[PDB]
Amino acid sequence: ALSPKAATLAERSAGLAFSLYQAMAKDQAVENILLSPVVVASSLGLVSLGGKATTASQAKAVLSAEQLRDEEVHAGLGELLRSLSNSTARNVTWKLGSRLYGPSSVSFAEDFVRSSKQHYNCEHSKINFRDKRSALQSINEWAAQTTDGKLPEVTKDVERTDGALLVNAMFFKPHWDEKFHHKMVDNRGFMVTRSYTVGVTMMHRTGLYNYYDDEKEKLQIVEMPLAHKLSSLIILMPHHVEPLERLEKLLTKEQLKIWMGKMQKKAVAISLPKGVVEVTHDLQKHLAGLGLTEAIDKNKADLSRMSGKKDLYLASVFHATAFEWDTEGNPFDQDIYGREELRSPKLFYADHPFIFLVRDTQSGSLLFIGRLVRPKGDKMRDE
Repeated sequence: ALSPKAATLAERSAGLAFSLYQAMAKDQAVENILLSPVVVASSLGLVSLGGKATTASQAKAVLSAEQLRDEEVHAGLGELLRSLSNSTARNVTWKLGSRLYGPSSVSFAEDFVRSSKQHYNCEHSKINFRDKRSALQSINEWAAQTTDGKLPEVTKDVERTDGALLVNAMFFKPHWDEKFHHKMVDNRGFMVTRSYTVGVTMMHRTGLYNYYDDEKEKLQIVEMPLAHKLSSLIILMPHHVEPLERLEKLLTKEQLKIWMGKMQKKAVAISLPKGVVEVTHDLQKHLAGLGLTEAIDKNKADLSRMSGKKDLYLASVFHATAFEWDTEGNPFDQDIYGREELRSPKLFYADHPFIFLVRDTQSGSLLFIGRLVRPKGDKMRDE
């Protein structure tokens, strides 16, 4: 179990992940979204640790932790990061690395290196943004080794080359509490829009799942428990093939609690696209929108506890994830559910954009929030 300081921080991390998700969903250029609330919260904790004056105090205000001591924030977020390598198969289904890249003309303070490694497992590296090809190669190779090739590239270009670059590289593969059969896969079309379909591999299974069909708001919700029921993946998909904007307006902490209170364990035939979804977000521009305004500006940032370099600021916060949808999970007794209990199931066919969350069962805290709009696959056109 988590301490009361970790529990209060976990609650704010979820509210923070909803705000970032909403801010990113408004951006027309954004297709898939993958955010890990606790990794986002740890990025703010690193700004608090390396900052001073309103630069550090704004980071604590975004985490609603102004009434907590600095040591309570760093130990509380550190506890939540280590509790993630416990609910999942640590270093098999969940890999995380955090690295701060400063220019070659910058030396990180020993005190900051010590404490950022202690609380956030943060790594530090000097980078030369002059040779742009070798700077991108260093970031990408570090992310590729962190995820063992699952995320081979974080970014193709670094826009702001005069500040600190925080990079978070992740690989997450939900391990189902009841596995899909490895041969229960086939080729299907996924409708990105009503006029654009891509070819995907879909995986299929029937089982007893918590489910709700909202006839008023026109969507289905299903809860898929992960290994040992320590967490679960919730999918919210509209009835029609449509942009997720309408359903994203309903996506609040209050409405999610109402929807989850209406879910009943029913027989459901679930079909999901199978594959790795690779998403990179530069969160720097959306962090200013939430209250972290000083850290992200060259002429306002005070990251002097991080380094004494003139005008050092947070240039980028890369949040890069390889999320793998696969059949693997725990085995189960087929004789227990058997016949009658599964003959006429509800059909949850994820062939069009949907929103998803990974929620800790014991604490109710969010591990992940995102949406699948464009799977990795072939655009269908007449030959």
